[PDB]
Amino acid sequence: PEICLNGLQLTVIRKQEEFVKILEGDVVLSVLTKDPDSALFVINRVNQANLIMADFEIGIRAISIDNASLAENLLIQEVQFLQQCTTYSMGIFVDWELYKQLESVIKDLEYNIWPIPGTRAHLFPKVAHLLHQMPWGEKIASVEIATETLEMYNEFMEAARQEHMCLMHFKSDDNVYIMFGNKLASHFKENGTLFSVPTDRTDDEFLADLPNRAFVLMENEIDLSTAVELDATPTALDEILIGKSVLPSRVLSFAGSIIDLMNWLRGSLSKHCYVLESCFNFLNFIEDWRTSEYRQAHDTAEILSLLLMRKLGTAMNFQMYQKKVELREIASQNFVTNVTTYYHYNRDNHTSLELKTKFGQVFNC
Amino acid sequence: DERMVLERVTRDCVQRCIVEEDLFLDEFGIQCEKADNGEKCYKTRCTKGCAQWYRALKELESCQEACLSLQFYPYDMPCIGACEMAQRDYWHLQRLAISHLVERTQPQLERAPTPLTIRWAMHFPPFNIQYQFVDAWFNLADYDCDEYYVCEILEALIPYTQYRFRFELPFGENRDEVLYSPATPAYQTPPEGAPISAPVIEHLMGLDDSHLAVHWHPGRFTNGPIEGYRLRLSSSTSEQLVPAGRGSYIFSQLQAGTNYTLALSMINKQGEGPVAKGFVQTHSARNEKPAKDLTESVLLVGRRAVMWQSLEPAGENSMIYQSQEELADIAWSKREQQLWLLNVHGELRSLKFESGQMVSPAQQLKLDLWVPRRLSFDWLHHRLYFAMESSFQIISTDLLGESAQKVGESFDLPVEQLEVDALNGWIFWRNEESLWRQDLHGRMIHRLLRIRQPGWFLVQPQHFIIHLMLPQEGKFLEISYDGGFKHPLPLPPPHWQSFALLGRSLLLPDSGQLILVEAASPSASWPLKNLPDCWAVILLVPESQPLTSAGGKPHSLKALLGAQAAKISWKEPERNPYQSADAARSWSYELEVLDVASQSAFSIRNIRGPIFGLQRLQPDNLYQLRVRAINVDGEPGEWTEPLAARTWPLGPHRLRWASRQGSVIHTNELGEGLEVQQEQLERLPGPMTMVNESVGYYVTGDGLLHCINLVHSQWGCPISEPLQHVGSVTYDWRGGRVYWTDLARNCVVRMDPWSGSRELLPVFEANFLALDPRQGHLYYATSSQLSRHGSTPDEAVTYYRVNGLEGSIASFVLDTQQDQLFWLVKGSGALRLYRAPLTSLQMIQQIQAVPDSLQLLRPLGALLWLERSGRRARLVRLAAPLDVMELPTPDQASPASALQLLDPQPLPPRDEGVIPMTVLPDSVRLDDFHVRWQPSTSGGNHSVSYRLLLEFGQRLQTLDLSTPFARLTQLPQAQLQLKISITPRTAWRSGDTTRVQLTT
Ligand SMILES: *[C@@H]1O[C@H](CO)[C@@H](O)[C@H](O)[C@H]1NC(C)=O
Ligand SMILES: *[C@@H]1O[C@H](CO)[C@@H](O)[C@H](O)[C@H]1NC(C)=O
Ligand SMILES: *[C@@H]1O[C@H](CO)[C@@H](O)[C@H](O)[C@H]1NC(C)=O
Ligand SMILES: *[C@@H]1O[C@H](CO)[C@@H](O)[C@H](O)[C@H]1NC(C)=O
Ligand SMILES: *[C@@H]1O[C@H](CO)[C@@H](O)[C@H](O)[C@H]1NC(C)=O
Repeated sequence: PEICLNGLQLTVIRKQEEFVKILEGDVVLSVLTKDPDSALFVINRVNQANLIMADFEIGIRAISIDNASLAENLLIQEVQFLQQCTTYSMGIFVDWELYKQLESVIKDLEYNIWPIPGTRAHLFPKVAHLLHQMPWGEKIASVEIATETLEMYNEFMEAARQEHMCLMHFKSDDNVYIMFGNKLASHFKENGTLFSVPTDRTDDEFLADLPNRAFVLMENEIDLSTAVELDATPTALDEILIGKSVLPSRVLSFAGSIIDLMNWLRGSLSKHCYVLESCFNFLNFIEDWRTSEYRQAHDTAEILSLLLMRKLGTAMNFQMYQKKVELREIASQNFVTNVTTYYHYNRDNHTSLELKTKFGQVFNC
Repeated sequence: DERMVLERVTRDCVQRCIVEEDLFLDEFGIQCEKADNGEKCYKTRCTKGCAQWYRALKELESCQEACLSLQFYPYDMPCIGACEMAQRDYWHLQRLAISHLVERTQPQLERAPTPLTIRWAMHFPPFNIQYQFVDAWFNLADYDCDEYYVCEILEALIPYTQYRFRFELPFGENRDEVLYSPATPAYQTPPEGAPISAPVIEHLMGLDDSHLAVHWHPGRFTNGPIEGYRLRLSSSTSEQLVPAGRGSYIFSQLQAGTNYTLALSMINKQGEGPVAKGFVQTHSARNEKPAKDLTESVLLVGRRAVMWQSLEPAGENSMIYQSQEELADIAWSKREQQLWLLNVHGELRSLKFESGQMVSPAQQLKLDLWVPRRLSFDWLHHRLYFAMESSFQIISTDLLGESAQKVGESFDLPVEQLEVDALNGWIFWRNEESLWRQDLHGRMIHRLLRIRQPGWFLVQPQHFIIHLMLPQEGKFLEISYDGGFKHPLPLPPPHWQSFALLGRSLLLPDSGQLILVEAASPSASWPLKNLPDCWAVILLVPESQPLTSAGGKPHSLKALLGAQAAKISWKEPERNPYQSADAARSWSYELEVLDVASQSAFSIRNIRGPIFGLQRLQPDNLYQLRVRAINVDGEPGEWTEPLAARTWPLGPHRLRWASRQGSVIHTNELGEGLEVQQEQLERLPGPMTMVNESVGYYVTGDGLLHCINLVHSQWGCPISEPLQHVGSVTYDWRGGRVYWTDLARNCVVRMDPWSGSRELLPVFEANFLALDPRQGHLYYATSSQLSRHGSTPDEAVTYYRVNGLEGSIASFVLDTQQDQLFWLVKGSGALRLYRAPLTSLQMIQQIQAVPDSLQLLRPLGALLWLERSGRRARLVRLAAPLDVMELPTPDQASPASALQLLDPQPLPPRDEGVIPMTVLPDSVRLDDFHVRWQPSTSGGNHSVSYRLLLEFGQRLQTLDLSTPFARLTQLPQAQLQLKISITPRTAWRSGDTTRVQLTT
């Protein structure tokens, strides 16, 4: 067919290698996400992890999505490609925001499309815990929390409620502005403490457009350069993934569903059929991994132990950076043990630290 | 004059029985007059003690056994007190009689060619031999002696150890009664057997990827003359026999990035000793770049030209400076980008260059001060070092000229090369016959080699390695920073006169080319045209002139914590044996303070000094503390081991100090409040025992007990004189009684603070006291034992016993709330702390202390004593016993003899429910018969006992009765007239005495 030869076509008309990144394999998984490199890392680590105990590696078709108004046509092209142009088709993973945005098309196509769990569950308790322990003073302030969508506002006041914090807007001169997005905190002319939590990757335009003395609450992208820095087990990082960065929330939020789906595929190859020439009937009823007999909740140290990345979780941090004109490292919350290290810089060259009362003690309700 | 000492002690004894005729309240309530002379009176019972003090010493009898009376049972206390005071005064006179003869006569050591014998020339008109290590006196267990004091030692001594011997002469049973001889001139024991002490690793570090340095000194017990050492190096084997006097080794030809383990031992004539171990890495290897990938640069210096070369395969060539004269020495700088020049006659020409050309021209620098001959550059302290000709002398100037400072003594031989190691603080130079060393102030002068005519040398500052060529021998050779390590290396044969290292390569100049050999055919060759002679190649890498050292870890972290504050002090990373005193000691520090319960940390970067304070911390919270060192370029070092430290609970905690001069200040838990109080005590006071908020009692260091009233000094003290021979003092808040150990009387004296009525209590040989107020148990400690005294004699519980040669009990404290009982045992070179319940003996820690200084700190749950120097107080918490906090004494009261954490609540008043009510005198009646009285009962229901006195005619009978009925026997006939006294008592007090006269 034409769809197997030309591939996915995005409208000039764009070539397939601009937005699809493929590791080869016998079974083909499809990931449709904003950050494809974390998905390529998760499928690469379950390939070298060998949780399946089978000879065939897991394949990926990682569709890069930059605007959300073109993902429907590439979903139509990917259900045509994974119905026609492959031998075995497990499913199409869509991230949680494009799953909740386009649920009518996914319900109308009736094909095996499952959501990746959302990364804001891995990010917004880290935001509320870095705001809970922050050295502030004895001043209460007026908070104005600006988000892009209202769902981030509901989950942020939920995460502030489990950290025992009340955030109320009094009429006072001391102002705190928390902005949730990549374009809300761009040259803010208001005066006060500015917290800026980005959603996507941080560019040089975002660090250019921020005000002076503004706080940047983001996670660390981890650059991949060699395969010996990931684990003590000798593995092989694939050559496409060298020189590129992963976000750790996307890694963990995809990797829980990957650990559940390959544990289901362990059960399916244990009951059926490991060599894929001898093995037959991989995928008969595949919706049962969403049911709770094979769907489990894993801790993050278990995810790094199962997928052979235990030396990676030292660099899995959530930081808070202040822009002084330089991004000075102020806070650091590790993902694997939730320990929160604040950084103070003795300046004025003193010999003592008067410890300020923290932000969670002032705003305690 | 024995008969004069005996009669003067007996006369002073009967005078003390006369003057104390109405001072002590009796348990039966006797109250004799001044001329009664009956059996029950104080004079006859005390004169019975003074008539039997020398009989008890001749027949080896105790004072309790010499003063046994059937009438007063079980303890006739004025008799026992007069006997013990007369014996203590007699042994005080017998130590003042023979003080100079003991302290003048020195014993002499004798061994005949057979145990070792003391000969003491002592003619007298118990004894202890004490031994001391020669590098505290320890008692000798086994000896065989005679009447001529020829004492032979049969104990197994440690071999090849120098010993001094002393005689301890305990004259009395008091421990202040001892007399010591002068010590013997010292004796070395003969050697036998294997060495029993391991060597001590001073430094064990890695020099570069292939060398590894260890430094050691010998152990304390070598058990012979040291002949050799054995080093076994193993990866996580090479064995080398190093001789007797050497204390360093560098292990060559090792692999990079590898954990190594090294074992030291001592070899005498008899055998090998024990094994000391240490873990060390070599280094990470430098990535050796190929011949194509070389972005670095050199500088080729001739007699009349200086030519810059880039190390590309198509390398750029440029003259920097061409001289009309002959250059003798030149300097270079990486960060200032400055090059200095020198000639045959002295003309210093500095020249700044950047990227291989002129930026600044050759400007002449006259040296404001000796013609200059050699030149080197200090890049840290920014000085120029010159070796001049007048004899030859190294001086140092500044970059502008002037500020001339002469370094070291003058010397005869010329300097052919001068190199300054700024980072390790050294100056290296070579003569015609030798290679040498100095620091930058010229203090430590060492000669590294004596080799006939060496060539060029290059000093590696991180790696502590000096590579040296010998061009006449064709030999390339490798020297440490102390000259002990001489490793020959193979040279690429052509003679070469200069070299450089880029990693492990060798950059050798010929007249036509510079070759880079890792034979004569190189890995890379750069062509030369304009330079016929080349005597120097200087590589333009910042590793040639570094700012920062390799590694750096702090040590000995310690922290004193309050409630809401802390004082954290660490030390600076230590200096290598290849680092001088003028080295780079500039570090910043980073301290990470981890909240354990909250799982949060806060990290203070850019701590300049080795002390940092913290304040507004959380009270009663555990914190873990680790620190690391940040150097000049800003890369971090290694963290320490974490110190778990807990803050005090919330509350104003006053610590009361007392200086040895007698000044009382009040501080807080760190020693920062410093409120000087208006009271002034006597010399060397002990801890203060308060009766109420104003009046307190304290014991000075000479044994005197004083009373001081703080708010008005006229009244409040019922005793007028200070009272002699008092060891400790305590108070009962419930009964209202002051208890002190009478050291002369060998007893415990219980006194009313309002009236001064003293009472002799039968607690014998006690040194320290405590009273448990809930039931009245009197806890006491002898130097041998720790016990308990109660109302019934079934409550005597002994908790610990010391043999006496092991040591003695230093203090004890009583924890009545948690039913715990701690004590300190001062021992033979150790200070041990224990724990037992009041109703399982647990050793808390073994670590000396002031006696009666162990205080219980009920907010922190810790225990605090004061050291014998008086400038340091030690805290051991019960939750973390392995970490001992050292609290510094504040400088107002800086030699301290007392420390006391004050009670924040006031003292409770006198409980009226422990006072026995008096028996009514009309109710004492007659029914072998019985005597009945109205039963005395206190305010609260407590067990009230009674004491009886049956004075009929001249015979008297005493009974101790818990019952209110008196089973009276042993009357001789009918029609007697009884004088009957009843004295009720609780466990806290005694009641008044009710005296009736009834006839049978
Ligand atoms: C994404 O798609 C929309 C569809 O309306 C288009 O207008 C837009 O230019 C595209 N790009 C971005 C960056 O929004
Ligand atoms: C860290 O927090 C997450 C929830 O945010 C929890 O599941 C996890 O167990 C925690 N990890 C620890 C205490 O090591
Ligand atoms: C603190 O020290 C730095 C480094 O020397 C210096 O730049 C700064 O001026 C100092 N600040 C003071 C003394 O306030
Ligand atoms: C070197 O080995 C010792 C034990 O031999 C180990 O405790 C130390 O941490 C090792 N160094 C490394 C690998 O960090
Ligand atoms: C303390 O007691 C003494 C008698 O022992 C008395 O003179 C004094 O007034 C009392 N002081 C206070 C403050 O009660």
